[PDB]
Amino acid sequence: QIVLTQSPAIMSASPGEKVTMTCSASSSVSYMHWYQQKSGTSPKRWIYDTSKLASGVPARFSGSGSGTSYSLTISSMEAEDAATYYCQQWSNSPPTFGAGAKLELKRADAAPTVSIFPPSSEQLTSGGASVVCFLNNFYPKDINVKWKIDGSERQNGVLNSWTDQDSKDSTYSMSSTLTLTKDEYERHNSYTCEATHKTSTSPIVKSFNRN
Amino acid sequence: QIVLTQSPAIMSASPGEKVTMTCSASSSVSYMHWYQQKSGTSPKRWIYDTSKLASGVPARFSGSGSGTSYSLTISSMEAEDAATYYCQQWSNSPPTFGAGAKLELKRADAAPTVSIFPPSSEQLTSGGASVVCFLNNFYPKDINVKWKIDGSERQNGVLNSWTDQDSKDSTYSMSSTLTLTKDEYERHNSYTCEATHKTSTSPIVKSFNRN
Amino acid sequence: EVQLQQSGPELVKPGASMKTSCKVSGYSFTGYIMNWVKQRHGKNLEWIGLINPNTGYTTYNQKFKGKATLTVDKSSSTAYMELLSLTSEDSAIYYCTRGNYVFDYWGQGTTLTVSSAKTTPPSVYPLAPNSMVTLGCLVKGYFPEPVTVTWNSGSLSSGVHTFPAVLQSDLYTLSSSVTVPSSSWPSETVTCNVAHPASSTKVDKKIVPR
Amino acid sequence: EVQLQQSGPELVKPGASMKTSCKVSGYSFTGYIMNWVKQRHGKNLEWIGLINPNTGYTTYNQKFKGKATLTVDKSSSTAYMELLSLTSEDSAIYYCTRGNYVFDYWGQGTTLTVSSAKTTPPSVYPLAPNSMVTLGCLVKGYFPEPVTVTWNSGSLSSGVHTFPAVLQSDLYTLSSSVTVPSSSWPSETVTCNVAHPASSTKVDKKIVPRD
Amino acid sequence: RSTTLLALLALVLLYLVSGALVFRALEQPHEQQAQRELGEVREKFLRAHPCVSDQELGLLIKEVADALGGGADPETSHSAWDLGSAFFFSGTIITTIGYGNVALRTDAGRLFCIFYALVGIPLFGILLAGVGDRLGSSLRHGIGHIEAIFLKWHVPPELVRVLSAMLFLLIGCLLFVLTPTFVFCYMEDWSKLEAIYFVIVTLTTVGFGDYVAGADPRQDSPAYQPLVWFWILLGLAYFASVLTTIGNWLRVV
Amino acid sequence: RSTTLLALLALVLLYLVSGALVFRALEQPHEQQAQRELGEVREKFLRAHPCVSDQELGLLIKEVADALGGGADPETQSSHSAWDLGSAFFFSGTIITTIGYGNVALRTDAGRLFCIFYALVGIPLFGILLAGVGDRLGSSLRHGIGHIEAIFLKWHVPPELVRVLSAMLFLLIGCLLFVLTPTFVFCYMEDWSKLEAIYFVIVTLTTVGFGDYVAGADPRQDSPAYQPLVWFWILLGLAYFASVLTTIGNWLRVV
Ligand SMILES: [Ca+2]
Ligand SMILES: [Ca+2]
Ligand SMILES: [Ca+2]
Ligand SMILES: [Tl+]
Ligand SMILES: [Tl+]
Ligand SMILES: [Tl+]
Ligand SMILES: [Tl+]
Ligand SMILES: [Tl+]
Ligand SMILES: [Tl+]
Ligand SMILES: [Tl+]
Ligand SMILES: [Tl+]
Repeated sequence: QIVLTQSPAIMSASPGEKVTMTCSASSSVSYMHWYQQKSGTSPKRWIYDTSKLASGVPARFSGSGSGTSYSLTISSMEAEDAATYYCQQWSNSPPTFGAGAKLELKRADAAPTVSIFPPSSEQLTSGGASVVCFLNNFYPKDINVKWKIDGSERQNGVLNSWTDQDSKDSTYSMSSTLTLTKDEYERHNSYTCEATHKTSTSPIVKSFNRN
Repeated sequence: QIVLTQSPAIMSASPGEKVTMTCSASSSVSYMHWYQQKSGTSPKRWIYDTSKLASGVPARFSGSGSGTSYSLTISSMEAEDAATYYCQQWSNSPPTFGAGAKLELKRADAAPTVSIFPPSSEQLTSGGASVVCFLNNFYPKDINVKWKIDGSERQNGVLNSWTDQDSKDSTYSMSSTLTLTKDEYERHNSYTCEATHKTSTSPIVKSFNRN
Repeated sequence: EVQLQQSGPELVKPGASMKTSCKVSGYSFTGYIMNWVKQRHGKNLEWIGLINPNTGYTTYNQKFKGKATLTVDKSSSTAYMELLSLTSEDSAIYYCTRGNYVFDYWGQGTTLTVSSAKTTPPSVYPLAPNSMVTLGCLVKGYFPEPVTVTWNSGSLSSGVHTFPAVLQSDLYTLSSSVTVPSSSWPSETVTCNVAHPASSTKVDKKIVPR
Repeated sequence: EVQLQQSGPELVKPGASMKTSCKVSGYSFTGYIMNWVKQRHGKNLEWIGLINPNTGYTTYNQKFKGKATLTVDKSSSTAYMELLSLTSEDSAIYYCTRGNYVFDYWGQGTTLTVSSAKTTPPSVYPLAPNSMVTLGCLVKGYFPEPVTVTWNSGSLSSGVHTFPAVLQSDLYTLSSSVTVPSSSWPSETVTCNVAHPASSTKVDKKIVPRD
Repeated sequence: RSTTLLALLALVLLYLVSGALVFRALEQPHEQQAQRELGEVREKFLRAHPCVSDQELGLLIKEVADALGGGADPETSHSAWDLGSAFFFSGTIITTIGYGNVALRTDAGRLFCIFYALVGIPLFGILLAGVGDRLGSSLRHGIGHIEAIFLKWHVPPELVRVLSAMLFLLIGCLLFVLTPTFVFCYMEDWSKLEAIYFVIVTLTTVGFGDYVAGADPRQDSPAYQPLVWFWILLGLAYFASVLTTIGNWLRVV
Repeated sequence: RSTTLLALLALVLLYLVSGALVFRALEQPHEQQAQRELGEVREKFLRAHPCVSDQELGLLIKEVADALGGGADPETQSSHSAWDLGSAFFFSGTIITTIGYGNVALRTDAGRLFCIFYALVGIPLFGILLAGVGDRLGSSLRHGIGHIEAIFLKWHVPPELVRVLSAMLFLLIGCLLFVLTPTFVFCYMEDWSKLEAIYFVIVTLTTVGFGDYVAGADPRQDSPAYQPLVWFWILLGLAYFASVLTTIGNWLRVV
């Protein structure tokens, strides 16, 4: 029940940048290990006994530390390095893990490309009504969406979904889905999806009228 | 450092007979192991931790003992059991072995068939003179050979050789070879090979005169 | 090439239990300690316990003492984990991994889903509305995961995002986007192809302009 | 099927050293302790030492401290034993065997012969003198072992004993007996065929009745 | 008399020889049990772990011994030189009990310990005499009420003095011998016999160290650790008084 | 005097806290290092022996510790006897003297039971012999001093100081014979350092009897007089020391 803290839990680096992530232990520890995990797959031993590199691992990675403070470093960030890194200890049973440090690629900021979609006729006939909004290929990941029905905001029956960072352009995307009953839907006329991103001070807004 | 004594070093059993061989330790050990070895091949773990049977070993084998005295037992001898059995210990480093106990098949007693041979002329021309005696197909193995030259006994320049028990008739055989220089040989006339065996009170004696 | 091969995803009712396996190859099973680790949707890693395949010895994380039983089959060099009286909190990815101080080799993981839901095929609805245009497919009310979405039978592969599914009242929903030059649509057809293997469902939807 | 495969026999001069190997298959080389054991012509078994293939750790029997160096090659899961400053007392069979308390699997053994002697072909001498009659071949002064003795090119194979070789001043001697019905000899030719592979020697000797 | 003391010497000597004969007869047949157990542990481990040589396990056990010898403890809060345990250790000195289940490792520790004791023991003896008198007063004072009853029953004042002594020790025994032994039984998972053994080894100030109670505090029962210190203080006083008076009876004899 | 008793209690209590601070400061660092070293040994072993779990190694160490704690020897696998007649004699002595080294423990319930009664009867019996020897030894010492005291009185040094100087000589020789002499003896005989030897002597004569150091448990062949002379020593020393310990007590009450 030794506790490992990795902070911050999220960070971002441009390629070429030096990256350092730390793992502090609640009490002293003789060795620290590190795993790399990419979404979709199991963790890989990356560094073990503090500073030894696992077979696959390129030289730009290094590890150091002692006692209660340990670190993993990338001399020069590369694209394939985007992943989540976990520290772990087994100087006392039971073994324990840090909560991981997610390392994303930095890139030039990009505004969301926004599209709103009214319910298909097929869906309506079954009595449901889903209004969908795509916010596509933006950076960075911080984003906020707002729904408005007849100019007034609605925050019920809304469900959101984010992609992982895209592997080729390093952008992010998300869907927002307002799900109503056909009844509620047919009562109003104007439906607007409103997106706030740091790229612009003024929201991006897509709308449509049921008409 | 711990010394294991197996005694007697030789023994014999008829098939169906019960066989017990012992291993006494110079100081106590917690477990004894045993190996079976047949001529031409490596030892096999036979019994380990005193009384556990190795994979291939049939149930007629058993082991027991404790402290300083251990034993291996065959409830009912079989033919394929003829072999040498070794005990060994590893409750103290270094591990050590008994000197082995050779277990032969018993059979009806048989007198040696005895033949003596004068030096070949071919050998004589090279200046050597070997007089050979074969004592063939007898049982049991205990036997004595004596050489006599012109009635006078000779023990020097004599070399002996025994076969293993024959795998089909269970007999033994041996050669005895008196090796002299041609000079010594030609000085005397009568050469006798004289065999003493359990099977008779009176020696078996083959002789020849140089002329 | 050391390898740990875990069994496939498993779907069980709340209250039931479940057993999953991990076969090793490329080394001697009985020579190394085996562990199991839980990861609940993409968050911290939790060591469950270990077993010594050679001695049968087990110890567990106090958190999992009641929940999990580790066993092995020496002859088939396979490790087993059983989980008991499952609740939705147990839905996670579970790994076997090898090691007595660092976890040097991991299985590919197995996903456990704990749910009352019945196999249900998805409803597939088109999403129709400059130089570029974005269209979509809404795929809702299916169980279980996964579904796959392609566009024009794979001829459209650039400009495509399928968003992760989310649970909506015990069923899954997702959508897929594809972006194309507006000269292309609706001059040319665009259809999304949705497959749901669990229900043997294969559906094509044409995107038609409002 | 666990298996320890030892390299072939070796023949070296006094003073020289020698290296011999034991390749394991059927289990994980690094998971078990390897030992070596000496057996000098059919007597007690002597533990030489052990190596832990995984750690490189070695211990030796005090007797063998100076003499023997154990090593391993992990990649080829092979164990090695080097013996130094060889003297004639080192001539023996050497086994690799596996275990940390009992020796549960053994190699087939390898024979070491230490000797100043040079390759020498044998002198072969006939041994000529009841219904049965016995003849022989004396085969002396050869090095090294082995020789093969057959009678009438192997067509006379029943009634034959070849006795173990013995050392006489650095060379080997043995003889072979064959017993035949006296109606057969000397009506029928009897010849012993001796081969000595080391010297590419093949010799046939007719047994002729003494003049 | 010098002659008499020479006689006394011989008596003791015989008391020692007699003791020797008995302990030898009772204990020699188990001299080697601990070796045997260690060997069992080794052999069992080898059988479970084929990747380990006997000789390698040997070194492990040597290295473990060295560390335990330096005060390490097997882990699965246990510091013998934290403030609380060092306090306790100092107590073992001035009381002359000297359990010694934890040894000094430093030459400075030994040197300081010499002076600490020379000054500490007499200082404590004084406090002990004081507590002995004050406790005997409380005891004897209480007994006074029962003494009043005996005097009314026309029991001779001389026997009344004797009965009161019996009570005096018997009541103490209950509070300082019997009560603690029952306490320790439950708290230390010692047997009845182990507990009495401990108690008495302690209050005689023999302090073998095979059994020790108060060295560390117990979570879920705070009063335990001090109560034991309090107990040792009182017990030692109760015991001293017995010895001085039984000594008192003896020297005149 | 209730006021004084409570003052005394507070004082001692401070003498203990003061002791605690010092022993901690002096010993804890060594201890924390040893704890570290044990853990280093475990971790090193795990890295070398993949067939072993941390938790399993833990049990091994616990079991090994228990056996060593019972007096198992790490070095050998299995002659000399701790309970031979001579060592058992010695052991009994450790009881009645209340020294209680304890470097050899009783294993049998019968042993413990008998030990209880052996002590209850043995200690007071010994205390009596000790008082006797204390008086007799002081007497002999006092008689001896008298003859040299005669010399001082002639040299016209005041009788009040001559008594003081004699005390100095009195203890200095006692010290010489019972503290210094034995420490020099044990140095050579036990291969202890000067400081270890004095530590032992004093731990012993105070009857603290830690047991980390023990001299007279077995005889030395090729030097027969050693083992008994040590017993004889403990008797005399304890008597000489008893006389001292009360008196340093007197000085302490005075202040
Ligand atoms: Ca299953
Ligand atoms: Ca400690
Ligand atoms: Ca403490
Ligand atoms: Tl109890
Ligand atoms: Tl004491
Ligand atoms: Tl003591
Ligand atoms: Tl003590
Ligand atoms: Tl002690
Ligand atoms: Tl001790
Ligand atoms: Tl010294
Ligand atoms: Tl005392």
